[PDB]
Amino acid sequence: MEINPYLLMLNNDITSMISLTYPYTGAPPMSHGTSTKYSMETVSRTYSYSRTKKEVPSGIFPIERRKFCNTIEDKENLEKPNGNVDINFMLSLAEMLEEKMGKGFFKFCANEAEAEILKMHFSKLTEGRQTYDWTSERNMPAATALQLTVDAIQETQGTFKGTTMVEYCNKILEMMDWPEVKFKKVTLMITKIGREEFIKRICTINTMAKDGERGKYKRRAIATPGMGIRPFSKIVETLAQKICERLAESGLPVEKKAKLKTTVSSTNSKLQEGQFMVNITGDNSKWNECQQPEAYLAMLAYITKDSSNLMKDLCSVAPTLFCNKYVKMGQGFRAKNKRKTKEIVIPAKKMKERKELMNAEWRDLFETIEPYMDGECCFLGGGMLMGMFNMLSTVFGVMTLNYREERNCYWTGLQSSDDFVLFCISRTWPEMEMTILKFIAVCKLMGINMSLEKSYGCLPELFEFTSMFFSGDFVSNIALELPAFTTAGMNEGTDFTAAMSVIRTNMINNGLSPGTALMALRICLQEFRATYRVHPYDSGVKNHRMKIIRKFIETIENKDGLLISDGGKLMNNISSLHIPEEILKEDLMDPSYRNRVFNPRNPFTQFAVVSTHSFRTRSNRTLLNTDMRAMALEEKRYQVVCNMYRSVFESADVNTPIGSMSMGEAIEAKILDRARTQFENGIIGGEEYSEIKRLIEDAKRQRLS
Amino acid sequence: VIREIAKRFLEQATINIAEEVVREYGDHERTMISVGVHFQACCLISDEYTLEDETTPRYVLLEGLKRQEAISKQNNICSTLGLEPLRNLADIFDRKTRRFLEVGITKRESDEYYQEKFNKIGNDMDIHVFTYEGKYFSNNPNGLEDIQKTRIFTFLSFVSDELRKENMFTEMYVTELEMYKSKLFIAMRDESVPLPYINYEHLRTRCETFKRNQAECEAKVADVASRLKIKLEHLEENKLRPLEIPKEKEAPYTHKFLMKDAWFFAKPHDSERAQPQQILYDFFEAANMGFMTTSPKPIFGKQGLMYHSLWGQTKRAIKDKRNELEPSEQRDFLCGIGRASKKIQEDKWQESREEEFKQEETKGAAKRGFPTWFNEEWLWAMRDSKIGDWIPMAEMPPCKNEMEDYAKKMCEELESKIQGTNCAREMSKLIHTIGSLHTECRNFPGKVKIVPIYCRGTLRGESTDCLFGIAIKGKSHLNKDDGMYTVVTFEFSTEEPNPSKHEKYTVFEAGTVPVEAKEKKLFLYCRTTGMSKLKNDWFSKCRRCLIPTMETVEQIVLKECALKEENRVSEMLENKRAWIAHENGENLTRLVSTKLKDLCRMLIVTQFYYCIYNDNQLEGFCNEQKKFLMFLQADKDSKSAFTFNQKGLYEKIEECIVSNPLCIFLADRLNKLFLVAKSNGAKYFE
Amino acid sequence: SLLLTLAKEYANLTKDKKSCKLLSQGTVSSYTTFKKWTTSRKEKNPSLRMRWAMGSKFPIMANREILEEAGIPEQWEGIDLWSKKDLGMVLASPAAITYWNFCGPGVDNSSVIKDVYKAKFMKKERWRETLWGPMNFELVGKQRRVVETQPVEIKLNQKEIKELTMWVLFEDEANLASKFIQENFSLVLSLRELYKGKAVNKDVAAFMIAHQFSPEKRFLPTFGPIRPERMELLHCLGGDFWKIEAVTA
RNA sequence: UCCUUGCUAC
RNA sequence: AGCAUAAGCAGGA
Repeated sequence: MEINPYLLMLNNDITSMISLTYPYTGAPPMSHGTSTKYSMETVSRTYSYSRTKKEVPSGIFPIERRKFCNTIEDKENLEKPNGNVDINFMLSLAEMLEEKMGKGFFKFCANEAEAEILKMHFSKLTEGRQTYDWTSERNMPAATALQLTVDAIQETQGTFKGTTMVEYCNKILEMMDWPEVKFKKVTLMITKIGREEFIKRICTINTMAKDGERGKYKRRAIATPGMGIRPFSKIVETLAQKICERLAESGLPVEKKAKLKTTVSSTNSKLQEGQFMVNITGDNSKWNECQQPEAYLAMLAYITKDSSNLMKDLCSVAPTLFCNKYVKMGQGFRAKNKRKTKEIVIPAKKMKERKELMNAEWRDLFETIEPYMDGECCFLGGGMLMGMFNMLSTVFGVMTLNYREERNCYWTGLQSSDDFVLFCISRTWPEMEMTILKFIAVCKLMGINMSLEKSYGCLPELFEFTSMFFSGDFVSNIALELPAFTTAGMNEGTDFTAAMSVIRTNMINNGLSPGTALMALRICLQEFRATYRVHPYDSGVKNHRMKIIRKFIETIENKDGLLISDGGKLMNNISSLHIPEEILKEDLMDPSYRNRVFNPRNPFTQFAVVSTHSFRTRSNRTLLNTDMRAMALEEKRYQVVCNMYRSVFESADVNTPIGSMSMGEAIEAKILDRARTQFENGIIGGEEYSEIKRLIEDAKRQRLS
Repeated sequence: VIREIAKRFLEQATINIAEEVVREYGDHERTMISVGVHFQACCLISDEYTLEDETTPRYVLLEGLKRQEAISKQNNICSTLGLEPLRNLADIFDRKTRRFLEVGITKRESDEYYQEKFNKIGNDMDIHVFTYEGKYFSNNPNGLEDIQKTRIFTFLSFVSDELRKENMFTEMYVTELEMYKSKLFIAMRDESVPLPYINYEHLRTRCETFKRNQAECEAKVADVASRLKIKLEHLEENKLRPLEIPKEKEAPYTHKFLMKDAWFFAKPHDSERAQPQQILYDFFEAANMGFMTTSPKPIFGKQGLMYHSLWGQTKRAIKDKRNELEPSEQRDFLCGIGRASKKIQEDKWQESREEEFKQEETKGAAKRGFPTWFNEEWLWAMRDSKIGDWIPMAEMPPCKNEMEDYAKKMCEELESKIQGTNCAREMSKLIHTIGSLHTECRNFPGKVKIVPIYCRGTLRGESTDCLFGIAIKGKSHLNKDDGMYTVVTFEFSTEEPNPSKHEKYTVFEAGTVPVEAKEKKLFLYCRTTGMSKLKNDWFSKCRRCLIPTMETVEQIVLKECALKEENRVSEMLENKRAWIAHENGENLTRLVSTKLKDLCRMLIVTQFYYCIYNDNQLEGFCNEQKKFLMFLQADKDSKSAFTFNQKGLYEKIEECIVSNPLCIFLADRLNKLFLVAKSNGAKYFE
Repeated sequence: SLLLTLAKEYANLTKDKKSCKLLSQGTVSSYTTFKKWTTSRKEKNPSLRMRWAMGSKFPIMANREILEEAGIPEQWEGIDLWSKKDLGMVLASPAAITYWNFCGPGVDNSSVIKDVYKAKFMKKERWRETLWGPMNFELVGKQRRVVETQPVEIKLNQKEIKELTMWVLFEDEANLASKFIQENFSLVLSLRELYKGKAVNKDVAAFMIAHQFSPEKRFLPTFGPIRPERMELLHCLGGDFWKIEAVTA
């Protein structure tokens, strides 16, 4: 007898048997070794999609520049994806866009955008993902790379007094006008760098391999920018964020389920006696190699035509930084002999000199990228990689969906980052061929290439949008990630309540039927108990932590008031996912047990739930044996100074500490201020006031010298 | 020098304090004179007054001060007596009148400026407006004036006559949209314009003076004509052909352990003897290894003598009750020691003429065929095993009169099916064995340990533990998330081997076992393999495979009441069929319907297989089978779907099927789904 | 006498040579980017390194002088609780945590614990005193809203709260004085009749103020009435294919 | 030129 | 040998 698990779909829908088709209970595939060939494929595939050879020499950079707009060599293979934008066509689409809703549309959204830019502090740049530090040329979090940037500013020329967005951006442009920039290398020596090399280094974007992407066969290279591109990109993402929040054909901020009901219901009420509707799910292919920033420069020159003089030149800098970006090409490749015994390593630097030790695909991809290679980097000038403008291309999609040709056959739909749903209304099937080929015509001219392999359609609503397969009436939910239930891993107190918070937030947002909630609650309970080696008292587990509990169980009177981390049973349920375990169980604890656990005179905690099991595990051992020991000394110094600033201002972690003078002078003036206020209504003693005054003056003469 | 012009009539302390305030504000020069006039005039107000007063005088001078502290002392006085400001800061603090005092100085008429600040704050604070020309329009209450006013208009006449003698009138003005126009950036922005433009100025003016035309549609239709793209229907050209399963050598058994061919020795579980090395010892006395004699000539395989000496060495190692293999040639050959290339950096290379000619070359992955053994392990894996509970689950919480009973009922019923199957035995095998291997890989790098391969289950109520094999670690120095350390697995089986299925094994013989219903054979298997850090993290938590399964089942049940609006759950899990398992000789409308509850058994099986055989091929194949499921749902309701390019689609599906047995198996069952659905709907082939 | 200690600490930290180049060279706001210098990348596997942490014998850093006042070096059968390896902080085992929890001293602090967490005990007190009924098994579903989800009686909008704690806890560096103060300054008098003398630290005090004044308004799919009391009853009352509500009071 | 060692409880 | 899949691990200081 054979067996087939797909047969349940013979009398069901694709809204119930579709979570069965996700391999989300297994490990995601990771990358191995160097990531050079993927970056070569991306850049060389972009130049293959350039559709031109019109090169222009450069005076700033020592490499040639290929153009990407209005220079087309029309091949006969037009179904192949193109990367060439017609600017008069897309500006005609923008003029066609603003004539649909309002008159002062871009002026209103630009005034709200600049209204939010002027009240923004630059410490928001530290609340982000990883960035690229060009000082040591590695990947670091945002606060570390920002503080190394400000360290290079205050080390090179002068100090920093900005504390705003605009003065920091103007500080970066002033760094572009500088002839020599000095920073620190490693054991902290001080090195220098010129002017053109600082331009070559400020526009370097580091590529690596995308790890853990469910749904692809071949891997892909993700890119991370530096620090001097992040505030300008934040400005553009605020502008396009307000533009996408004002529109009615986008789904990035999110409701994504009411909009499709209003456009299916609203466009099914606009049919004639013989017309009908066909929807098409598509997928825009090669989305990161066909979005050129020059069309972003033209459109962002068109949006802010009447905004200001600050915003008009402030929203026209990040596309200019995207037209001349460098690309790190990984870390090279490896060669070996015939016996596979000794394997030398060739880095990204000496790849030109060791060119004749490569493969056929490595030399094919390498000779099509050779006249654009720098020593370490490459000069891509038309690409828009991952980790960049994502709310601005959706506006291009809404511009493709708002085309008007003048019958009464047209289209509408909904746009995402690279997933569209197109609704067509027409009368006959060759007219459907005409309208769909007109949609491929307008998207093909503007620079959006629909994939002919991953697109289909039906007459009623049976479409697909952001992995939610919508049937004719019902809605399936997103197949969520499984390991996100247990990723706290910090404490015996902030794991199970964090797990109930994750189960609660996945219950409110997604469907998450109650049997799955109780089952995932019990499995997270079991992984909690298996993690921290704590079992209930009536079990037969005899380890080094259940011997004390089993020995001392006679002292506890009420046995079901113990905590789960102390060998208690379960009292939380589906209707208790918002109350923590300790606060639910403090109505039943013994007073010796409750007064013994919750004692703040404990050797573990001293030096959002109740902190009574909160311990800190020990640190590592190889953090003080490599060459990066002194940096850990520097974070020790930073924690000391932050402890002093905590010792001066008693309420500083509540409000954001703005100010632009210094830290120590606010300390000294604050100790003098509270020394006078606590002097005249308080102290009164000459030796104390004279001794504190003597220590402030001696510390000030010590600090100034 | 404007400073020396000032110091002829400006005070000496106001240089340092007022210049310090200008250093607080920014980089300006006329604000030195502005804070000089305002602050010096406020010093003239507080010059000779307060003959007799309280401990603190009548006037308090805090306008010219370090700009952090007028608010704080304003809070010490306004918090002492009880007052409240009105979004404004005051010049001189008065306590005789219990109000504020704010002074403005202008060159224009004193009417308009009082309408400005009075238009701002009204009659809340006290406003006094002064003029160099001698105008005065201020608030209605007054004080002890015509003494301070005479000297302050005398001083404004003095400095005003100094400005008449020095001609500085436009420089004496009291109180954003500029970007720093740099040099290399304007040379960069004009370089990165589109090709029909010269500078950014011409592009900005043409974008500011743009109107559209009707040459748009001519370019659009001119893009329509040179296209050659037709859509492909399905009711007339139903070319949904079955997929290309490779007709090559059969795909082997690639799982790390043995599922269907396992054999376990049992003993009652001791609570004191619970560590894995103690379970290893108590099964060395329990399962008699003195009768575990092996011949040095295997049935088939690759390496015979090294596994014989390795099994003898680990057998005398377990015999001496310590788990540490002393270094011999067998372990130095099997678990990789010294088998790594010499990673030489590019600082010394010492090139030789035509000697050590080095290059690189990559190959890819080889292709295999349809596995025939997978159906018997599917039907074996969902069959009930008498050993009962395998999975270490947890306790059930108490319930209110809410919906919780329903949830509890579902969980209890589903757990009552899934604890007895053999998939629970394999999940317990992976959890205990790979968990013990995980703790051994943390605690002892650089040392080869011995980890048993075992389970724990309840036999007739008596809690017992099993023993399925002997695992050997490979001195895992887990630096990164990769590393792929070498595990040497000695397995226990009781069936005759197969060179098609057990292709990677090195099957020896073990002996005889009495099996009561007579005394059958016993085959010991050998296999070297590898693990990593990530598969240790994911395999040791396979209990989460229980999480989606019930969800799927519960959706069906909920949709039933979503069509009926009546509490039919207990009888609906009994009087409902579910189609599975068509036969082999015929397929067409010959399906086996089972109960809805037993279906969950089959479902946990495929979830467990998604834990094992996850590769790239299963990911891409799951995307493309979601596409074909959308096509089949488009067939089920007669919606007349259509496609634009089928050929490259089948080149991607037939691209992403190479060697995974689950991917080839689900491809075959997808083709058989196309046959059974082809018996009713017309969009497919045979 | 705290200003003498702060003078000894400020003079102690200005004694260092290369530490003087740190302060009086940055800004006040740079403290924020002085707070975060996490040189680790992401701590990408917390539960993995936590299970690797708990598998050892002494994973925990614990204080010496508090634990040696009452604790015992080894338990009654081979259970290790102490080390001598290393500031004077000594490694330990979680068997000393549960040994502290069962064989240690106790200090009565139930009033402070039952006064810091008044919102959560209010959640349990409102949860215990409700009544349920039968289910419905019907189709249900509606859009996403912005709903205040806490039964507070003050209803501030996250702007008078930070300013309020500046004008309650520490007014010496509080804020520029706004017009939002007046009636809330009478409320400042009422709060200064409460938070004057307590053993509660100012970070915990500023924590516990912000849970009785802040209606947490979120963007959640709601259906039926939009009462703020039944918003922890959002996920318990109904899902997508079922509904249970019979609340009388 | 050299091979230091962490003590495992579903 | 093996894990693995377009390139790495199978010690290093």
